Amino acid sequence: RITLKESGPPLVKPTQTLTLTCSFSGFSLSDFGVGVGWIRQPPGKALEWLAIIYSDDDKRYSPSLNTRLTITKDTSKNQVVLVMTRVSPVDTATYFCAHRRGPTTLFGVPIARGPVNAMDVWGQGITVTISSTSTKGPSVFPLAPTAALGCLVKDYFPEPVTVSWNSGALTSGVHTFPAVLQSSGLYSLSSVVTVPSSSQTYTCNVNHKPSNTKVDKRVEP
Amino acid sequence: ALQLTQSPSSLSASVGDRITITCRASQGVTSALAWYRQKPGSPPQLLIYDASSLESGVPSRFSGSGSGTEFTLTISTLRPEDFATYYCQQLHFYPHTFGGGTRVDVRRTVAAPSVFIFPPSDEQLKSGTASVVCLLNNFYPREAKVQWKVDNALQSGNSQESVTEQDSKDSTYSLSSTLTLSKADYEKHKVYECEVTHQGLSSPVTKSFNRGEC
Amino acid sequence: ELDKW
Repeated sequence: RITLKESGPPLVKPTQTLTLTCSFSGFSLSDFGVGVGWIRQPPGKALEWLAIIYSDDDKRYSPSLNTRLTITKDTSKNQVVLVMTRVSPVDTATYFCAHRRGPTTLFGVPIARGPVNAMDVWGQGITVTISSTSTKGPSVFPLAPTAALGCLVKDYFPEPVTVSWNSGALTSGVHTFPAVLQSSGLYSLSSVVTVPSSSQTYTCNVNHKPSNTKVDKRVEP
Repeated sequence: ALQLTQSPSSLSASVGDRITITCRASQGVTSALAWYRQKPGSPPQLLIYDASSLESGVPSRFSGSGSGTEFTLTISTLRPEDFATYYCQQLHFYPHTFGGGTRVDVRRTVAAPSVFIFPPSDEQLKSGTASVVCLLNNFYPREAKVQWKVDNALQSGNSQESVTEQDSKDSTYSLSSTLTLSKADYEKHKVYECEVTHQGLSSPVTKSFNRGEC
Repeated sequence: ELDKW
């Protein structure tokens, strides 16, 4: 069985260097034609190919990222490393490393080359965020007027943050939206709940453990 | 570089359906093409390699065909685990291009979004910032457009969106859009508008308020 | 540029 796993820092500040490590097992980078590639995925976006390195130390990079990437391998400790110099928030993404099969070899020979046409095994992936920002608790604001309603959980860092309504009793009609990383390097998120304009009190239970920021927020029209 | 356009971007389907996704290259990529399925939270999983070769372990309901510039992925009988996003990858040229992806969600009846506009709290305004939030609740399909207008001026570059994951019970999506201005700026206008365009709406619905009007 | 294989 083949496995790959990404390791590195979850946070990096702009202008800094990001060093990602891909530790694998089940194959060697001394094995014929084998390659290990890196692919990232910004939150909510498509896959973007970054680079690949093969057992013969052959290297290829993304043309648009070339000046900032360096890929390398340590055959002895099954590790492929990716160095990304001077990052910006756009570099924020999930980074995957993946295995690429080499050609099928029969005794001496390569009878088959179709298996190289894919990255057959991927690692879980590592999430990296780029912010010059420091740990910070959110400011909770009310969102007031079937009727809608909610809390604006704003300017916190880093992820994540928990949002509950009425200490967990209210769950139906709730929508806690995924957070957006603001140009400020802080996250902002909203949790809303729809109900029968007839009604019952509504309170947001907001908790951002990193900052130890805990907030209860009653919301009325 | 080389262009990998997927069709369609989003696809509505139900269990048991036969679906096909296509990946189109700007230049021939021979048979050097791979298809992957990605479930939220997980990494892409190889389904097809070399345009048609079925990867070991992958269910026979997955099938790939085509060569050159036209490639198709076929899932003969959709199972629950196929509600995911699919990607194609080209490995004939460097860089090894990936397509934009094809989201496959649970099909349901069309449902227009309940729109709601929230003005900024005075509590926030005191801090020097004004966030206007627009909410598009339980709609379908997942494809919606939100256009902010301030005193009829079109807003651009000052809003961020966020969509929920299809509801496991509703099969609907919900969208949050936040228009952010400075307090000074916010107080220089009166009509804050959220225009919503969506398939379940004959024409765009607009929700607004007049800053002030008490 | 062409792929390795």
